[PDB]
Amino acid sequence: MALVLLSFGVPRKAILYPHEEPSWSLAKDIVFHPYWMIFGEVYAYEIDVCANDSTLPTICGPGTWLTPFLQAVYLFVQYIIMVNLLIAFFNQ
Amino acid sequence: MALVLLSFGVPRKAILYPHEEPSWSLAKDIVFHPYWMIFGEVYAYEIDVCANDSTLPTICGPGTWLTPFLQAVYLFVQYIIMVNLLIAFFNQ
Ligand SMILES: CCCCCCCC/C=C/CCCCCCCC(=O)O[C@@H](COC(=O)CCCCCCCCCCCCCCC)COP(=O)([O-])OCC[N+](C)(C)C
Ligand SMILES: CCCCCCCC/C=C/CCCCCCCC(=O)O[C@@H](COC(=O)CCCCCCCCCCCCCCC)COP(=O)([O-])OCC[N+](C)(C)C
Ligand SMILES: CCCCCCCC/C=C/CCCCCCCC(=O)O[C@@H](COC(=O)CCCCCCCCCCCCCCC)COP(=O)([O-])OCC[N+](C)(C)C
Ligand SMILES: CCCCCCCC/C=C/CCCCCCCC(=O)O[C@@H](COC(=O)CCCCCCCCCCCCCCC)COP(=O)([O-])OCC[N+](C)(C)C
Ligand SMILES: CCCCCCCC/C=C\CCCCCCCC(=O)O[C@@H](COC(=O)CCCCCCCCCCCCCCC)COP(=O)([O-])OCC[N+](C)(C)C
Ligand SMILES: CCCCCCCC/C=C\CCCCCCCC(=O)O[C@@H](COC(=O)CCCCCCCCCCCCCCC)COP(=O)([O-])OCC[N+](C)(C)C
Ligand SMILES: C[C@@H]1CC[C@@]2(OC1)O[C@H]1C[C@H]3[C@@H]4CC=C5C[C@@H](OCCC(CO)CO)CC[C@]5(C)[C@H]4CC[C@]3(C)[C@H]1[C@@H]2C
Ligand SMILES: C[C@@H]1CC[C@@]2(OC1)O[C@H]1C[C@H]3[C@@H]4CC=C5C[C@@H](OCCC(CO)CO)CC[C@]5(C)[C@H]4CC[C@]3(C)[C@H]1[C@@H]2C
Ligand SMILES: [Ca+2]
Repeated sequence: MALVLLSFGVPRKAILYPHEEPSWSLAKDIVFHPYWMIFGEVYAYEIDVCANDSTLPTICGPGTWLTPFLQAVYLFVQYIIMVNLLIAFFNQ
Repeated sequence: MALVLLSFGVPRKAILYPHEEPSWSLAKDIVFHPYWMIFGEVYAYEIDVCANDSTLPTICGPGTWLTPFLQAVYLFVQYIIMVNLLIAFFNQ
């Protein structure tokens, strides 16, 4: 679940924030939102940053249409596979 | 879960956005919100678009009172039936 969390966070942070000098915020922002996503959050007005209903209308640019797909695959893997692998674990 | 997701998304998008020329956004918007709904999101200030507490006071019009019902049935089917069909699957 932390390999799935960087599989999504490193592309999401690269695809969306491409003018990043080296920083420690590149250590949070590849781990931060993909962790809270597991716990009910979706950041719905940050998915599809080029949409009109965006809290991030400045993150729009080349390649940012990939992140709704990455995140779709992410949460499917988190909730529908890995969280139910915990539940199944805790049951048995 | 993707038949339930278009069973809700195609009516929700037709009942609410009825002046739609053909577009590729009719390929996202019938699949987009009903997927994030599965993962904690409800879009609470977009249900009942004619309510006062609406992020969508312009989507109000004839027939939009149907979507709180469609969505009620949707999530009942997603969470309370299909997500617990996954959990039950992953257990056994
Ligand atoms: C292989 C296993 C099976 C996979 C299943 C299928 C996989 C998914 C298939 C989805 C169908 C294809 C959808 C995109 C179509 C083109 C979009 C487009 O042209 O523009 C869109 C751009 O926005 C995007 O391109 C973002 C990507 C869409 C969301 C991805 C799906 C995630 C949720 C669902 C995942 C599961 C759904 C389940 C399906 C029932 C919107 O239009 P625009 O105007 O260009 O943008 C606004 C910009 N503006 C404000 C500046 C104007
Ligand atoms: C499934 C049931 C639903 C319907 C199905 C029918 C599908 C028909 C779809 C057809 C796709 C083609 C339409 C888009 C091209 C036109 C231009 C366009 O909008 O470009 C967009 C590129 O966005 C994309 O390229 C979207 C993703 C393309 C793949 C579609 C899903 C593949 C099938 C599923 C499997 C995939 C894997 C999923 C995981 C397993 C960019 O537009 P924007 O984002 O608005 O950015 C604009 C702002 N900017 C200029 C600053 C950048
Ligand atoms: C067979 C199995 C049984 C199923 C169960 C029962 C089914 C549900 C039964 C529901 C009772 C009926 C409710 C609607 C009553 C009429 C509403 C009305 O006239 O006005 C309302 C309009 O808003 C709507 O019409 C939206 C529809 C109602 C919400 C849907 C319920 C979903 C959640 C519950 C689902 C779980 C139910 C749990 C039950 C305990 C509000 O007033 P207004 O002022 O017109 O609106 C503001 C507009 N204005 C700003 C322009 C003024
Ligand atoms: C359960 C316990 C709770 C209470 C029970 C008692 C129930 C009493 C209910 C009575 C309903 C009649 C009252 C409304 C009629 C007056 C006019 C009106 O306000 O119309 C509204 C339409 O809203 C509707 O038509 C509401 C939905 C009708 C069905 C109600 C549930 C049936 C029982 C459950 C089975 C259903 C299936 C459920 C799923 C299995 C329009 O108002 P608006 O929406 O604000 O939009 C107006 C704005 N506009 C002009 C721009 C358009
Ligand atoms: C059965 C289903 C199979 C489908 C599978 C998917 C196949 C299709 C895959 C990908 C479709 C690629 C085309 C969509 C982008 C067009 C829009 C665009 O250019 O947007 C932006 C840039 O976008 C880019 O710069 C993206 C460049 C192409 C893709 C880059 C690699 C990612 C895909 C890797 C492969 C992933 C494969 C995944 C396989 C699972 C900007 O828009 P513009 O128009 O350039 O200019 C601005 C707008 N204006 C001019 C109006 C002002
Ligand atoms: C035991 C329980 C069983 C109950 C079952 C449900 C039975 C009840 C069924 C239906 C209730 C229909 C009446 C409610 C709407 C009235 C308000 C209205 O007209 O709103 C708007 C339009 O609304 C429309 O154009 C809707 C037209 C009728 C319904 C269309 C088919 C959908 C239901 C299919 C059947 C579903 C069957 C589902 C069965 C599971 C506009 O408002 P107005 O008033 O036109 O004028 C403007 C407002 N003003 C004048 C104040 C300025
Ligand atoms: C197996 C896993 C693969 C992924 C991963 O773990 C192991 O690989 C690690 C490598 C790390 C980076 C290494 C070096 C730096 C330079 C630093 O520069 C300070 C500059 C300035 C600040 O202003 C000082 O003043 C910023 C941080 C950064 C980019 C790391 C970020 C986290 C990264 C990407 C880690 C990531 C979680
Ligand atoms: C069994 C399932 C039943 C539901 C469903 O899957 C199979 O049936 C599919 C039919 C698809 C539409 C067919 C043709 C077009 C025309 C196109 O026109 C470009 C216009 C312009 C852009 O501005 C060009 O420049 C836009 C897309 C649209 C409306 C499709 C959307 C997705 C739909 C609704 C699919 C939906 C998920
Ligand atoms: Ca939740």
